[PDB]
Amino acid sequence: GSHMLESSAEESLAYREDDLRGRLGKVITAVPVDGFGEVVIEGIGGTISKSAVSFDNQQISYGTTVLVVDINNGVLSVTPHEPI
Repeated sequence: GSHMLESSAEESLAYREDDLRGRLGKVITAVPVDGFGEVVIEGIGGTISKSAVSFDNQQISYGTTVLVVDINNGVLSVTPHEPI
């Protein structure tokens, strides 16, 4: 039954990642209007980078602040909120 316990741990990690949907992030590899890049949550001293896609069909260069508006397994969906 160990494979079901491993599946339960992976589904729990997917739920921990879906909790990040309520937070801002920061793009470090460009995300064009129909493409893929990379992001980190704004807690940069205690968080991990993930792949990212442009939820609002926007071009999202390096070094901008984004809202993680939807989430899939290691593939976050983001848009440039750029808050104050």
